[PDB]
Amino acid sequence: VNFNGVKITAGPLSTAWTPFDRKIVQYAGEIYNYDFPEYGAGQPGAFG
Amino acid sequence: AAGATLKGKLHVPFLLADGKCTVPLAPEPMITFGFRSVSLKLHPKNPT
Repeated sequence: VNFNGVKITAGPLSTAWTPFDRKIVQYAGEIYNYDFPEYGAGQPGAFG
Repeated sequence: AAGATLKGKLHVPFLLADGKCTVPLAPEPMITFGFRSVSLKLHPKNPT
């Protein structure tokens, strides 16, 4: 950023933490964490 | 009444008789194997 003379290189964040895992599901405005099967490994009975 | 009431005999209809009735059949289970082991994923519709 550059507003007046000073420039501010805010960065990084000191941790790579996320509450979001690699695999995520979105539904009803709510984001669940769930290990869904990939496109083809959809077993009968469950998600997929 | 007083003297002797038993005059006759009726026949009861709609008696419990035999036949055949169409009962459901469960979904096909998923059968995974293992050494001395059988793993069964079961996904019913109604209690089984």
